[PDB]
Amino acid sequence: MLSPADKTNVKAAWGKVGAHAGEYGAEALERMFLSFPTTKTYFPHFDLSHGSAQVKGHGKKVADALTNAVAHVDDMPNALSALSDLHAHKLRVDPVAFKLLSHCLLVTLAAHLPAEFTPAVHASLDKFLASVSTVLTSKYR
Amino acid sequence: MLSPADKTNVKAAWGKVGAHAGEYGAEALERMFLSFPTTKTYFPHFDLSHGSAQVKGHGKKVADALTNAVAHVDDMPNALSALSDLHAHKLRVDPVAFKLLSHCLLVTLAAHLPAEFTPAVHASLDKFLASVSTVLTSKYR
Amino acid sequence: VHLTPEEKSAVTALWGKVNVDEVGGEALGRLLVVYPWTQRFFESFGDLSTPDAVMGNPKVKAHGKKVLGAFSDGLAHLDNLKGTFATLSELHCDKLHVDPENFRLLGNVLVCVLAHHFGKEFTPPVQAAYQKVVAGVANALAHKYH
Amino acid sequence: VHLTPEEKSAVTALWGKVNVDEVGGEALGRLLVVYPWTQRFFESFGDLSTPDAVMGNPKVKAHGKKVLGAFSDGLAHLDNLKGTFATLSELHCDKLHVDPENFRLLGNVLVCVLAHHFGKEFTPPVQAAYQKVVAGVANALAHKYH
Ligand code: HEM
Ligand code: HEM
Ligand code: HEM
Ligand code: HEM
Repeated sequence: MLSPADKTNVKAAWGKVGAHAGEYGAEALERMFLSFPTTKTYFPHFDLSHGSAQVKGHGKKVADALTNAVAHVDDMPNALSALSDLHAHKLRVDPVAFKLLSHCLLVTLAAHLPAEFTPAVHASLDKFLASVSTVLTSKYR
Repeated sequence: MLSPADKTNVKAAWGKVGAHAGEYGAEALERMFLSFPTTKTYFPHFDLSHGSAQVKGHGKKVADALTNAVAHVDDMPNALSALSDLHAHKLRVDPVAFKLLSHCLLVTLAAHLPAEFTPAVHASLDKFLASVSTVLTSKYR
Repeated sequence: VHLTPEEKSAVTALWGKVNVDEVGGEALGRLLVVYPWTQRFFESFGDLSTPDAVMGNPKVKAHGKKVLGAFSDGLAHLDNLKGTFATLSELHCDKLHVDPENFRLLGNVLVCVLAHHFGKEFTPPVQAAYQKVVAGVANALAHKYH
Repeated sequence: VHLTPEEKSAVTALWGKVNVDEVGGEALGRLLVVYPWTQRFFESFGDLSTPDAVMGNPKVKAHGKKVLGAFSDGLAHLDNLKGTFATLSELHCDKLHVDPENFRLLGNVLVCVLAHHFGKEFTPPVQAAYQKVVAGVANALAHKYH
């Protein structure tokens, strides 16, 4: 469970993300597709080449749901209920793949936020992405 | 999140185990040690030969804890609190190992309950073991 | 797949007793019931809302026999799984878009199913050999992914 | 492992710029702080109660250098990770009782640290070649476990 220190750490790092959130979401996806090619099985309908617009667009959507989670960090299940429904009954993405996107997001943040990505903030971000993932897979069965 | 039906299926299946719990706990352990040898790194101080008494003894202890969780299925986080402290703060078993033991308990149960190990029940027991694993791992960080 | 000849004989011996049509339908059915997200690949199969709907579904049953018939043929080629499954690997990746974690889930369910069918005959060492086999089959099916 | 030449050279050139002392110190320390349960192998290192303490611990720092030292010598034997790391694999299993899942955790930490240090230079294609290396290294280290 996220501690008070964790919420604060998360809000602060995502604070400096500011308006690059969409660019970082896209970057993280691109990183995931290249490092973990099996994740491409979930996007057969997309053009997955570098800089395609489906990735970008999608990157902004993901980044935005994260913005919303951080802001409702105290009430995630509720804040993400609809997304939770969506993943469990329609997209039906395998749970293990959440771990892969999370790792790629973390790498993306470490790459763009050097002074902010301290060992404590890294710990908190990882816990947070895990909590989010749990929430998105809580209705699977 | 277990459903009324899950809770019923689990109590029914564990009821049949009865005074077999310990036995099946040792068996589960032996299957895990042979199928997934990396799990032996956690019991370097044990004698892991077939019919080993430390394995039996530990198998009983594990089965008792599962028995307690069944007896307290609507209050599992509290009933398992002590065990959860122990695993997080002293034993520090990697989370993936819980999935391995969980598979092995399921195999053991299948091999012993030809009549009760239906698809519905198998499903319920799998969710049950994942909830137990979640509880025991909840205070890791 | 590094398998001992005693492991190899344990595996082939048990397999000789398997009724592939039945076990194949059971494994696939249980996959769809225990790990419901896997139904995403089978919308054309009709009704899958309840366990009896899944287990008795004639399409799940037919498809199950087909999966296992091919797993079987693979048990006659343990020294060249990759080669044996190369085309199926390609097919699962480029046409079906199946995430390979599904082959591992199916592997684990097959092991409980064999456990259910053979009882005591499915000994800890026999299980250990099958675990290596299902892992090797899953890695062979994933090997042409790109 | 299956590493493309343009991949092989992306890794190598990047590694030529790495300060192994700093980086190892940081990877290992991050490992103890992000995944606290891994501290179970380091009780005799001292105080590890807070991130700061973990990051200032000279034995952590010194152990970090040793590990990455060995890793570093490995990138010179990419065509044979298994042979290079065999004695290490045995020792980790037989004397140290380290669950190999820990090797994977460290690799992912390692990849975050490289990104932290190199920023723009740690591009997605360069990250992909490192993910192959790190999994290849972990698998070599787990190879002799029985
Ligand atoms: C960090 C956890 C994740 C979050 C917050 C997240 C969030 C979202 C959001 C906001 C959408 C858009 C829904 C809409 O259009 O209204 C979406 C859709 C989607 N996501 Fe998830 N996602 C996550 C992880 C993943 C995983 C790991 C994958 C698979 C690897 C995945 C696969 C998809 C797919 C295929 C869609 C539909 C895309 C489309 O068809 O346009 N997501 N997700
Ligand atoms: C189904 C999940 C599990 C439950 C219910 C469980 C339960 C228990 C119990 C009751 C104890 C005894 C503590 C005491 O002395 O009172 C224990 C200890 C222990 N467990 Fe867990 N356990 C589970 C999974 C695991 C797994 C996955 C591992 C690692 C693979 C593990 C490794 C250990 C070790 C090493 C000890 C101490 C053994 C000894 O020195 O006596 N357990 N566990
Ligand atoms: C042991 C692992 C598996 C083996 C050996 C196997 C084998 C096969 C075979 C022989 C076919 C028919 C190929 C064709 O139509 O040309 C097939 C098709 C298919 N497989 Fe796999 N299969 C495996 C696992 C899976 C699993 C785990 C999934 C998803 C959970 C899956 C999804 C599918 C789908 C959707 C089809 C096409 C169904 C249709 O005709 O509409 N397979 N597989
Ligand atoms: C990148 C993978 C790793 C490599 C290449 C590596 C390498 C090494 C080397 C070269 C030694 C020195 C052995 C000697 O005395 O000759 C060592 C010791 C050790 N390693 Fe690993 N290591 C790795 C990962 C890990 C991690 C993930 C853990 C646990 C978190 C770990 C735990 C240990 C421990 C406990 C020792 C003994 C420390 C002592 O002497 O007090 N290692 N390792």
